[PDB]
Amino acid sequence: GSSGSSGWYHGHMSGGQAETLLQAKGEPWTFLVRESLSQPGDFVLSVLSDQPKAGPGSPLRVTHIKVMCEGGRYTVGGLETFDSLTDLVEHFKKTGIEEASGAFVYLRQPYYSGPSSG
Repeated sequence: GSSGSSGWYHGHMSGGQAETLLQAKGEPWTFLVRESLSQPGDFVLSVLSDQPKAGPGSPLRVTHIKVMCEGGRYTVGGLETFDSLTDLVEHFKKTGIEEASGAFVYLRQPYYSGPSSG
């Protein structure tokens, strides 16, 4: 198929992992959906920022956007909700996300990841 169809769901990824995974790629503005192992029922949205730690040669920080699954609806803590992570991701895929540091983030492209790592 020319294009895909929502392929960010890595099933059940580990926060710490995603960080490394996303970093492994380095792709700036890269999000991915992963089930919260620590939080059964909820989910985490790790997005790769274009903001390095040291700069050139350093890994780009990571932002974990927790997903509050309440009332059969998902929310990142905002008034807006959703039924499926798709209607959520595809939603914030444009509006983007806002960090606490005052910086904003955007889900340019999802994380496909591969089988082998190293």
